[PDB]
Amino acid sequence: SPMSLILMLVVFGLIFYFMILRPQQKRTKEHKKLMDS
Amino acid sequence: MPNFFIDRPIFAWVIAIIIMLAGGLAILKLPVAQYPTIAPPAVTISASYPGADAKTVQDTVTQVIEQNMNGIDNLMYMSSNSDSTGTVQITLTFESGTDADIAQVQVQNKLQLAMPLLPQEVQQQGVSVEKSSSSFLMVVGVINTDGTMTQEDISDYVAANMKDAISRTSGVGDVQLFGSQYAMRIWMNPNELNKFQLTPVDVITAIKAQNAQVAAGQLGGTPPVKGQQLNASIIAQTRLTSTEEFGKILLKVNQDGSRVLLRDVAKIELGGENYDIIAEFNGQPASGLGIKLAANALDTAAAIRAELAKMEPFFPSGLKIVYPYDTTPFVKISIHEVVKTLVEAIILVFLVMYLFLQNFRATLIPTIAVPVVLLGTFAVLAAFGFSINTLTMFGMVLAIGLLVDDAIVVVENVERVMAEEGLPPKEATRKSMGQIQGALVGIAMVLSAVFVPMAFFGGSTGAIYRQFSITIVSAMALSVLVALILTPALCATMLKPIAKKGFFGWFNRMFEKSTHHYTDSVGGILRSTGRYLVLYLIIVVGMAYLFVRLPSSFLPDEDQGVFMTMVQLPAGATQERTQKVLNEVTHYYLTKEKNNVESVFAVNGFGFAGRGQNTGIAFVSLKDWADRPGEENKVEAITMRATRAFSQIKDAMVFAFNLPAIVEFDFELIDQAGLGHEKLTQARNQLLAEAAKHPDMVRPNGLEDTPQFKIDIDQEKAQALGVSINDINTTLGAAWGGSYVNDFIDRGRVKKVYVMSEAKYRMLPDDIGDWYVRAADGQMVPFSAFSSSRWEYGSPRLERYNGLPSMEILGQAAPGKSTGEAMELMEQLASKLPTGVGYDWTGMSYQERLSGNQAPSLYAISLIVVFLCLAALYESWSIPFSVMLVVPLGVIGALLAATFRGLTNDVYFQVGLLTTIGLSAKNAILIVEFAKDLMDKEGKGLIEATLDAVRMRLRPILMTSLAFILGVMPLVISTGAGSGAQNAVGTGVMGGMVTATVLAIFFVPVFFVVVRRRFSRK
Amino acid sequence: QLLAEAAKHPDMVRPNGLEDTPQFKIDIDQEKAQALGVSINDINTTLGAAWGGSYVNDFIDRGRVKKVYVMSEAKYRMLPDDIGDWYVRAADGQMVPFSAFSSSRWEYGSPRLERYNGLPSMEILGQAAPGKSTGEAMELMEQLASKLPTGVGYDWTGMSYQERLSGNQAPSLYAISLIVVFLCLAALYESWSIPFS
Amino acid sequence: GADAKTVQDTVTQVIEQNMNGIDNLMYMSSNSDSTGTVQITLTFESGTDADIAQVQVQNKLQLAMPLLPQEVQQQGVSVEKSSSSFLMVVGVINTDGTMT
Amino acid sequence: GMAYLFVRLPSSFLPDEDQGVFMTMVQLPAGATQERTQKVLNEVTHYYLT
Ligand SMILES: CC1(C)S[C@@H]2[C@H](NC(=O)[C@H](N)c3ccccc3)C(=O)N2[C@H]1C(=O)O
Ligand SMILES: CC1(C)S[C@@H]2[C@H](NC(=O)[C@H](N)c3ccccc3)C(=O)N2[C@H]1C(=O)O
Ligand SMILES: CC1(C)S[C@@H]2[C@H](NC(=O)[C@H](N)c3ccccc3)C(=O)N2[C@H]1C(=O)O
Repeated sequence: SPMSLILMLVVFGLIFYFMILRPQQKRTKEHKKLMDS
Repeated sequence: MPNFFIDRPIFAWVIAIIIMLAGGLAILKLPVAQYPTIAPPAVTISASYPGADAKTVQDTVTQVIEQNMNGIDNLMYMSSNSDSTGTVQITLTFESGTDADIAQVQVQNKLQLAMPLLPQEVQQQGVSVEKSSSSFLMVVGVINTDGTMTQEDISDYVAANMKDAISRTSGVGDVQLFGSQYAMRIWMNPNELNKFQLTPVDVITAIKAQNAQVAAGQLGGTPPVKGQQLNASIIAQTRLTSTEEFGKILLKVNQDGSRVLLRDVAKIELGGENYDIIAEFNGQPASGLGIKLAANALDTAAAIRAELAKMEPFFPSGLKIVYPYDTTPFVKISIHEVVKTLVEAIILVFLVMYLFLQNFRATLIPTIAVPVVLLGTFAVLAAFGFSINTLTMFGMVLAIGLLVDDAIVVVENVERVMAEEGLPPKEATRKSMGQIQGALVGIAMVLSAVFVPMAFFGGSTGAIYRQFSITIVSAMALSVLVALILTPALCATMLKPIAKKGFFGWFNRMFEKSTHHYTDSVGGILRSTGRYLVLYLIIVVGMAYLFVRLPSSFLPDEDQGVFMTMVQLPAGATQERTQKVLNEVTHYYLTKEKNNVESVFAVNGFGFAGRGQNTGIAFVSLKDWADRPGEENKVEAITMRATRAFSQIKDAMVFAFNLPAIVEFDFELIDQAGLGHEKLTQARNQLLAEAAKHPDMVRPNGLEDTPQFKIDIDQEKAQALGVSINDINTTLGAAWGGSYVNDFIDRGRVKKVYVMSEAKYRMLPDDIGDWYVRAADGQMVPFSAFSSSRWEYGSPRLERYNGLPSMEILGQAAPGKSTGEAMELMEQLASKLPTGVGYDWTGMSYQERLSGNQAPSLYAISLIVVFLCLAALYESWSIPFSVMLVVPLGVIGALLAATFRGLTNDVYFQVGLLTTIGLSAKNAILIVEFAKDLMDKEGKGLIEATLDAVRMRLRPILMTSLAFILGVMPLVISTGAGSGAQNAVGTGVMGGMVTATVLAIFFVPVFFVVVRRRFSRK
Repeated sequence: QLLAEAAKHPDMVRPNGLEDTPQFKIDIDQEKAQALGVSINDINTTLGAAWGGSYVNDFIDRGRVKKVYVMSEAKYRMLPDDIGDWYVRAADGQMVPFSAFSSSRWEYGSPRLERYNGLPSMEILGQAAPGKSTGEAMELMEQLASKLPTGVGYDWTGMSYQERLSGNQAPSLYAISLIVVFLCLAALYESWSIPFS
Repeated sequence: GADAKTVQDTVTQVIEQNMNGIDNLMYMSSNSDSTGTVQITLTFESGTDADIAQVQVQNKLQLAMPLLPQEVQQQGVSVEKSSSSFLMVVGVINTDGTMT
Repeated sequence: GMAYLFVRLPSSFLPDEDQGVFMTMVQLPAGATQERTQKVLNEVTHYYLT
């Protein structure tokens, strides 16, 4: 059915709120790298 | 061929279009199927002996038939039932994968080679033989709208037009029916008979006499008299029709020239053949059609529904057709997901690209690099023996993500250069594919060492792992080429460089940093390795612990808008009783489950493990998914609670349950040392009872012994009176069990003519006297003049395993984990039993190697075909372990995932990690690759090389994940339509793809570096 | 009604079976039969036996098994009347004519008789030989006869059921090569724009 | 010695009706000569196992023939495949006018 | 032209290839004794040989 307007939207919204959520989890596991000390 | 196919676009394009068009056809040529033939096909010889009993039948039919099959090929295990009614069902199973056709045709003969021995009654009724498949593809039932239909007329009507109407569709099945095609019934009556000095015999005789088509040559045929000009055949007595004629039959004529009609001795009417199965639809008089099968399984179904109009008008009083059980929607509502998925995924991918390549003028590449493949994939599916089904569908869906992957993994690096070397569209795209080249191959050929290996598996399980395996291998195929001959091509045509806004296109900056932080990071972490390596193992440990802490399921308990519920009454329960207790059942659903329970096909006298007029089953059709919100409004619970409600329903056991979500524990005892049923039933006693003292919070499947009525015809006294020990036996069973006399055409159709004494005279023991036999003397005689009674126990149903007296058990230990122990008790537990009593495994139990009990066998294998395949990269040994090692990471991810989610290690899951591991392997490669390259391709630079790589390769890795990890969020949530499977899958990879990127990257530069420092140490 | 109607649109359609033939009904009168004491069996056998031929035993004829048939020689079975001729025996031990308990009467019947799919049916041979477009020749029938009673349905047998013939489908695969050829030829370096020639 | 009536109902019927489950039954034709003759021809989709396509049937015939009239069983029920009709039809004749 | 021409050409399965063989049928009225069917066959047989 013509729900592309409520789905394509879920996309723009989904992507961002999910990518950084990936990037973030990759910045902390990046800093906790303090194991160099 | 890339550097080659890149200067010639059209030949490329064109070779892709071909593959496309490989679907325009592939789609079609394909049989949509609910499920992959997942069972051992199996011949099943049905027999009957009207009015016998568990004794005779067991010994006079099952025996003359089980014993006369000395030589057959692939006899896996010969099951057996023997209903007290005449019914006999030797089912013969065969190793999953035989010539169902010859596997059965190879039998029948050995049946003929023995049937001449069967009792006349048994031959005559007709011995039967079939194959058993997915039970009832969809069960249509008929009902009267205008309250004008009998419990039998709908079966009858169904019997003349519909039943045989089955095949109006494009394709049809083996078995179907309920009810009873009409049958001329001559209910009798002892008093009148004795009056007219008549025997049931006379009747049965008077029938075969005055009613039976006769052959009568013709005038002026064969060697004529020369000169005859007229030629016409003669017509003598014919079959009977009018329910009246029969009544008008002639039984005898006394001294006053007066006659006695069959009428005068029995009520004659148009009835059914047997009155043992009454069926109801929302408690409305109704009969159905057991369409046990029917090609595009999906299309057939929809056509019986098309054929439907051919009978709407037909017959004045309602007759509205309803479809209580239909295993069809699960296809439209599956094909969809695939699409929706592909659609949502193809779109979902498009977007990512923009936030990364920001070029629309090159976001299209993938949008071609995906369908094209999933198309050709459809193709290579009909290539082999695979059907567009739910199983092979996920792969499509699953593989989709992966399928996508390659795309960018091919468009980024081919563009990475676009900025790095600032080189020209075409000139760059070559060099681009000048590296991921081999990588791409091995990478791909490597996974084939993790999906394919799994294909080749057991018997039933593998029947899916492969329906899986190749479904993804297939898709992993089109993968490289389409990504090697079309992508490189579709990329070299459209695109434009530079060796270097704000708005939301600042993003890139935010990204750059994280690139840098990664580069700045890994490098430092590298320096001091061990610190991170010891952490690796802790995880390794954890994963394991975690793993062994997760359960094992075959396949979910997938919710299907269908569910059965059973009814077993006490030995002796009249039809009435079984019905009284069925009616309650039917109530509850229509009563207290209103919001969902659409209907309730109920059938009095028919249970899957028990039969006669004690059993009963109800086909509950819940309202579709979108109309049952919450969990509690779903099957699992609707079933959970109902059975709970039933409990307090004293003096009969009842319960319901969801359907297996795929068509399919059982323990067999044997009477081997020659003992008997009684002793054998005496042992299954000690066992089922003992086994009962190790449980938390085991059962026989047969029925238990029923009271029976012994007669003992006293020969002497019998002969002293002058009565044929025949006229007796016939005059008995005849009137109490029913004889199949002649046949008669009823409105253009042949039917039976049964004779049995009307109920009134056969409800009670005493009633036996009632019956009078005739002696030569010419004077009637009571049975009682030479018969005596006495009660003893017997066995409703009776069974034997492999021509041997046996009893089945249903021992279930559902912890979920290690059932290979649950069996051990039994085999030894019962080892304390008498002599002759042996054991063995039937059904699901005999299929030793299941999924998970063997999974550990093929896995350690890929640890060969993958290590092996990956070593083929120039110089592998010493290095291989790094990619290998990357595996546990994504693994402890998928694990934690299914763990938290309270999920079990299901097949789709057993599938999952593989995908993941594929990916866990995937990315790693693309890193150790450039890593390897740099160090040799040009100047040496270990640590300084790997980082450099760990960088170049990050954007892609991250890229893909955003996609895949987005083209899976869909499935993990959903529990509305199917989805349970879509739960284990989806959740399977997210948990994987996550812990497979954040955690998996840092270690590769570690694993690889340390695996390299492992060389100069010798 | 149909074969006859279809007959009013032709230029210059037929049932394949045979048509109904005259037959001879017998009707053995049981009562009268029993009053005389003659087994309704000895009868039926003594009839068909002598008029249709029974397959009795077998016998080896010069090293080969063969049949042993019994049937009354022609002389006594050419005409209706001849039925009386035949005498059956009653328990009493005294012969009895058929005629003592048999009656005749003629009715029509059907030489050959047929049914399609276990269902009573009759075949037709509707031929429209212009040569071109027979997919129309069928349409009349299906609707033409649609004006018929109830129970009377239709369907296609033999050559007719084999819907797609050569030429009725030829146009399907042809337009195809307009793909696999255009397609194949495009593979020549740079095809598009040129292929059409 | 039967006729179009009996045969139609006492043989064709006991046999056409006792074939509830068969694979690839394209269309079941039928004739029933007034002489006893009965010819259920069973067609199958161009391309099947002529061998099993037929062996797959016979059983369902046995699963019903015990009902046929004694005369009919006895004469022997038959079953075949139909191919290019008569590859070449030889006939025999008497030269010396001595043959019946 | 081609087109017009094309659509102007008939459609046959395969020729009516000539084969040195040919059948001819004989159907008499309901009741026709063997004799009769033969009398009318004999004529048929004649014509050809005749
Ligand atoms: C779907 C199939 C092609 S694979 C499956 C099974 N074949 C094997 O198990 C295989 N030989 C094997 C592998 C490992 C150890 C021992 C044996 C078999 O049989 N089935 C086929 C079929 O039924 O068509
Ligand atoms: C209708 C089809 C989908 S199945 C049929 C046949 N496929 C097979 O025999 C089977 N997969 C096979 C067995 C052994 C080796 C290789 C392949 C084939 O080709 N046809 C397809 C088609 O022409 O489209
Ligand atoms: C000689 C054959 C190899 S091709 C012929 C036919 N196969 C097809 O029509 C084919 N699947 C098809 C093509 C286009 C549309 C739909 C279906 C079939 O079956 N026959 C084979 C056989 O009998 O051996």
